Amino acid sequence: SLHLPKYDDFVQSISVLALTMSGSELHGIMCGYLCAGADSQGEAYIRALLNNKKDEQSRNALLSMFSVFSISQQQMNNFDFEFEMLLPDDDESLVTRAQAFSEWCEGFTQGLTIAGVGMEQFYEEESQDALQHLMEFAELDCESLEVGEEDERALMEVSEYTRMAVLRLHSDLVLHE
Amino acid sequence: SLHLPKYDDFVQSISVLALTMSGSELHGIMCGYLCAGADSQGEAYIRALLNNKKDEQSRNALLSMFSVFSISQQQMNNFDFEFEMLLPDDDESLVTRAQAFSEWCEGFTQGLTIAGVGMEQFYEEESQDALQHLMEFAELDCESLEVGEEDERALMEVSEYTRMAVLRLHSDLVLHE
Ligand code: NA
Ligand code: NA
Repeated sequence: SLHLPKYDDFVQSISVLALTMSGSELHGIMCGYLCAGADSQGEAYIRALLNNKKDEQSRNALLSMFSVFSISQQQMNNFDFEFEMLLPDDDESLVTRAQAFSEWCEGFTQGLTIAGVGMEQFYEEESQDALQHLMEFAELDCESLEVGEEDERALMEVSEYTRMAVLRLHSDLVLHE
Repeated sequence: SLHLPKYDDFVQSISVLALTMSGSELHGIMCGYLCAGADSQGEAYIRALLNNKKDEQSRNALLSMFSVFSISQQQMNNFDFEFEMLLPDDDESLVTRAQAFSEWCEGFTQGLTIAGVGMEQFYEEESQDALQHLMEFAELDCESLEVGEEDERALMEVSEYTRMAVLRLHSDLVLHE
């Protein structure tokens, strides 16, 4: 097996960068590049987040983002390894987890786009349907969600749907053209 | 990078088993099992090919078959590795190489069938069309093939179509269960 780091470890490891987005959004962005097979472009994007800074903290942040990118690259490209979305732990609040899920999708869709992939690049119709749903998940209002069984289940379902959809989109893009 | 052994070396390595089929057909079978996710079942098949012999030469034949099965498993499951079909080298006759391609396809479609995969197990229409083409390639007249560039590029094109198709078939099966 091969697993992403704990969510809060990752978040702490990039805190010094004072980024404008969540760990989850950032991971969604990485996975957008990787889904499109724009691996080298993803790496360049991560480098760019340092804005040329060269101190040891910034450097350690870079190494951590690269470790995550490489784990994701392997999970997305090897059927022997389960693909994971970097999201807060299950004991966080429903509202925290739902916002992070939405930001994950926003990052992923933006990543795809910046990597030159939209609706027309997909061979399968299942993929286009899925991209559209991810675009809706990205626009999701986390405050409507209500604590209890129903919405926990709802979040769990859309989260698992998104996880698989990313893998199917990736196969579509990679095995055509 | 990770590559299959040379056709000749593999064929020599299994000659002691006196198999009824060619190296290419056997590799097709292996890939049928792998495409279906029936890895353990394929392994038991390969082991049963020794018909319980335990002598050194038979055991080395088995090691060779397992090495090929494992290389294939990795190529089919890791997008970072190129998938290969085990086919005779270019030097050999056009008829001979067309024959081996056909036997590869026959082996492949038999492997799928044995592992419980036919038309209805595939989610995408494209996969179904591809399987149908592969069944036709298995029943292909190799004598008609005229030594020349037209039929040489004809063979190359269905060979490459088959190579890519196998990967798309696999992704269809794994990503819908
Ligand atoms: Na995987
Ligand atoms: Na591969």
